Amino acid sequence: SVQIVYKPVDLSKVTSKCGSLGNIHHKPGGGQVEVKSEKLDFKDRVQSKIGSLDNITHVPGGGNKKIETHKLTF
Amino acid sequence: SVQIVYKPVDLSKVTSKCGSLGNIHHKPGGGQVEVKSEKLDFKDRVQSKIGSLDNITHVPGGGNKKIETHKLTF
Amino acid sequence: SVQIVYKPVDLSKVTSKCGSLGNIHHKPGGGQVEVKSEKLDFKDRVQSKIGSLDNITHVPGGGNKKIETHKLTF
Amino acid sequence: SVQIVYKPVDLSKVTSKCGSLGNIHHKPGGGQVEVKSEKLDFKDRVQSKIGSLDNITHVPGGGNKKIETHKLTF
Amino acid sequence: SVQIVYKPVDLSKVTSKCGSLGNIHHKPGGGQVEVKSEKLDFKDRVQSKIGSLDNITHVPGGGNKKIETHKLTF
Amino acid sequence: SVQIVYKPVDLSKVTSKCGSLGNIHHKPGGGQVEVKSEKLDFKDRVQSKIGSLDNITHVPGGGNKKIETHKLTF
Repeated sequence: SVQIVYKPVDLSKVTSKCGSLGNIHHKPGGGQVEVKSEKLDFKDRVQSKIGSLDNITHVPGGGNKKIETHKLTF
Repeated sequence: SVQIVYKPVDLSKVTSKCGSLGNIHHKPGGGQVEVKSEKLDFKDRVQSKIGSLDNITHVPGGGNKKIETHKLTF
Repeated sequence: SVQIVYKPVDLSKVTSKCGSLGNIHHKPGGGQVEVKSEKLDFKDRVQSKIGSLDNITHVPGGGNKKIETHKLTF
Repeated sequence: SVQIVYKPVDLSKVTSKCGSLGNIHHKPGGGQVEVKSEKLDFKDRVQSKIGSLDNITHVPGGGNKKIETHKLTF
Repeated sequence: SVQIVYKPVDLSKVTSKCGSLGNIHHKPGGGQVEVKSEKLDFKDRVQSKIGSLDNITHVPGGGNKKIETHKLTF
Repeated sequence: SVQIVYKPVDLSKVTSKCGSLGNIHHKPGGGQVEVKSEKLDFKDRVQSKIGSLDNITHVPGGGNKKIETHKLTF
């Protein structure tokens, strides 16, 4: 006979406590771009991007993360 | 017989306490770009990216992470 | 007869405490780029990147990490 | 008096047996070419061929040639 | 008086047996080429070929040639 | 008086047996060729070839050649 009994337990206090968050990006950017091309002749899937500025700003008022995974296999 | 009994137990406090925060990027950037290209002849999948300022500003008011995993196998 | 009894127990306080955080990046960047290119003939998958200020800024108000893993196998 | 009697026989079994016969040509790459030729001044007959990638792929389910030759002469 | 009585015989079993016969060519890269030729001045018949990758793949399920020759002569 | 009676016989078994027969050519490389040439002044018949990678892959499920020759002569 085979038996499995499986009971994972968590009590977690994953937290943050911020008294005053803040962020500024003051007068960023600038810069010319040129791209010039001839007979580029791609033979499979392409992606491009072009530009003076990219600005991924990501500012959570607390941004905590919890990740878990339970498996079993006979 | 094959008995298995499995119980993980966690009590956790995973925290950040932060009396103030701040983040200033001030006049970042500038810079010209040129790309000149000829007879390039790519033969599998391409990604390109071209540009003067690429800012990425990830700034949580606490950004704590808990990552866990449980397995079993025969 | 086989028996396994498996009980890991944790009480943890993985934490941080900051009186006042702060970050400044002040007038960063500048710098021309040129990429002239000719007769390159790439036979397989390509990533290119070109640019004048590539700023990944990552500033959590405490950024604690806990990483955990439980196994069993026959 | 002269006579020729010529009575050849051949009964030969000439065979092959196979299973899962095949080919693969995953991504033949060829390449870039250039033929900046000048003042070549050919005084007699020419044949030419130019290209990135030239292929022959020949796959008979048996190539079992039987080839013969017979003569008589005074 | 003269006579010839020529009576050759052949019974030959010629065979092969196979299973899972095959090929792989996987990403044959070839290459860049260049033929900057000048004033070549050929006084007689020419044949030429240029190119990055040249391939012959040849895969008979059997190649079992039987080849013969017979003569007679006064 | 003359006579020739000529009675050759052949009974030959000629075989091969195989399993999982085949070839692999994984990433053949070739190269960055160049043939700059000048004032060559050929006085005679020519044949030429140029390229980065030249391949033959010949893979019979059997190669079992039987090759023969017969004569008669006064």
